Amino acid sequence: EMVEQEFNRLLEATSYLSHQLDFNVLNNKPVSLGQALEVVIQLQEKHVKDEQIEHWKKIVKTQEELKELLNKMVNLKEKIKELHQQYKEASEVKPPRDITAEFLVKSKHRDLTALCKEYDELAETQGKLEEKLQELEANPPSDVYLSSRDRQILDWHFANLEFANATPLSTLSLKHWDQDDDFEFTGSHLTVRNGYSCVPVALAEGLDIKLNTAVRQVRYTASGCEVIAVNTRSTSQTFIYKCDAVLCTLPLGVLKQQPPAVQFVPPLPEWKTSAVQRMGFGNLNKVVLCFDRVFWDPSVNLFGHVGSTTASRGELFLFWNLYKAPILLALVAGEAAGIMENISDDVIVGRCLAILKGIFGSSAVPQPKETVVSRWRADPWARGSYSYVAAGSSGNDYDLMAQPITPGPSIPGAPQPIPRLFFAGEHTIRNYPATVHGALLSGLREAGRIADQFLGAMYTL
Amino acid sequence: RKPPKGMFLSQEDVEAVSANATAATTVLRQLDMELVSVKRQIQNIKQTNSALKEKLDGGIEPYRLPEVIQKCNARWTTEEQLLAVQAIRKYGRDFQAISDVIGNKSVVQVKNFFVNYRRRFNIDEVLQEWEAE
RNA sequence: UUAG
RNA sequence: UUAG
Ligand SMILES: Cc1cc2nc3c(=O)[nH]c(=O)nc-3n(C[C@H](O)[C@H](O)[C@H](O)COP(=O)(O)OP(=O)(O)OC[C@H]3O[C@@H](n4cnc5c(N)ncnc54)[C@H](O)[C@@H]3O)c2cc1C
Repeated sequence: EMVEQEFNRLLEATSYLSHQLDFNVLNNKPVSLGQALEVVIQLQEKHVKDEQIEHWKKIVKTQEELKELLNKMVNLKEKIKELHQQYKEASEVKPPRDITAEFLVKSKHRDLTALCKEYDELAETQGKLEEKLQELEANPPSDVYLSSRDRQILDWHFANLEFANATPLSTLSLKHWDQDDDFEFTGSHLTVRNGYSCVPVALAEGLDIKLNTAVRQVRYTASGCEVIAVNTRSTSQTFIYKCDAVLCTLPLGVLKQQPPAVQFVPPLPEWKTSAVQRMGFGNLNKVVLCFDRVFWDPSVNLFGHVGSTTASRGELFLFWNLYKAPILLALVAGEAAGIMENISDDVIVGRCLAILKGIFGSSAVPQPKETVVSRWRADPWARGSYSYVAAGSSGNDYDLMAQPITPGPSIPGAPQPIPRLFFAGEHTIRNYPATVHGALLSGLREAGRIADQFLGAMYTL
Repeated sequence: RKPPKGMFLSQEDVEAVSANATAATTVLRQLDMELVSVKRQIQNIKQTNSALKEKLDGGIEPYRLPEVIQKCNARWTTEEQLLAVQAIRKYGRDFQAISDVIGNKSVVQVKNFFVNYRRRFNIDEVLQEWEAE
């Protein structure tokens, strides 16, 4: 609770840093959420030290008050030692004595009395300062901003945030990464207990779908389009699909691929390509662990694992169990997701069991039956997981992604009113990116725009 | 429009930490040094103060005297008149002091005495000689 | 090559 | 699909 609270407080701090101090540029480069977070954290460590220093500086000021006092009390103890002796000597002059001698006794007496209670006033002040010092020395301020154990648990909340955005926090745009928070849906988050694929399969019913057909080139012209595709099972076999319009649903990762996996003819305009470069395409992976026995708490839908280091904070930081079956589903996020793809399944499953043995006991963890490891960045039909608002980008790039292309005329001096190349998919919808419902809505949008443009919109008259 | 509670972010400090790649590290170890400079200063003064307190051991108890009580009296004896004139020569116009010497004359009677014995005791030129010290 |  |  303590760290999750500080985590949320640190995020608020970055927002303040962004909106109130215009800390959105630095060295002619945009600031990332990661940069701002380190800055905030560094200033929290600076403040902890500024308070420590202020506290010790009040002690010395108090101690130097005491030293000046003790010095006066010593030089006063001596004046009193001397005046006492002078008084005794004057008192030893036995009476009867003349009045100059009686005066001396009386005079030195109150001189001695005057000083004897200056010393008492000071010894009073002494006790005060000494006590004021035991208080300070008893109430030191905070020692560190974060213990090594704190940072580690904080890194887990960062990993969970890197997981949600499918990217390292150093890639996210400080200004814009949270633009679509306002459009969040109400209600509790849910999962599909019979598999999310039941949806696309259901949608596929009644449609003409050519599977194992990899588009290689998209030609869009004043007179129509032709799409060149090959059989993925034998890439020599070629097909030419001719049409009035093309709806491009290719993932942003594919569109980013250099050299191109899909060539556009003529080449896409710079305002389109520039947007494709600026937008981020993140990555995140999962490990499926199939056992014959449940050895975990079935009532717990999910539990975490804190990384030893900041670097490995995304490495298998979270585990799912939300299916009536002996399956654990481990999550890999942030910088880990990318690096873990260059690691064999054996090693990966190994680290999973290691972590689990350390939590449920080195004996209660059997070797799994089935295992599966996603590698979405390596998947050539995806080249990543989903889009994120990269530093240097904005919400407007999502709109540019959605703008259709109108090729110029073939015949010199002819009019070219209609478009031919349309774009949909998760990366094309400004208010609901990186989601299934966002992909869904992008589809409905272009279907309506294409129909508006080719069938005509009668409802606007 | 304000940082979260207990969160500290000034225009001044952000520009300092972001001045470069190690501007952060620099600032934080300058304070680590200043934190050491003062920590040992305190250890030093603790030792110095410990020593001084050691000297005052016993304090002034061996120098305290019974404070004899005697209550005021209206009449001025020749003895008391003479104590007063001397008290004036030494203390100037500290009436409280002069009263503490004589022992049985209130602070007011001292000022009365100043006026009453105006010239019989040449009180003015006595005070002059005091101011000359 | 948005073949002319 | 020698797209209609
Ligand atoms: C690990 C992971 C977890 C996710 N979890 C969630 C979640 O919990 N909640 C949520 O709302 N969203 C989640 N998403 C996002 C969601 O899955 C996607 O945003 C959505 O499914 C994308 O729909 P799309 O049609 O835009 O893209 P796609 O589903 O990728 O459709 C593009 C199609 O084009 C194919 N293709 C690619 N290249 C070619 C080519 N040359 N020729 C022909 N076909 C090609 C691809 O194979 C693919 O079938 C997750 C994504 C990933 C990667």
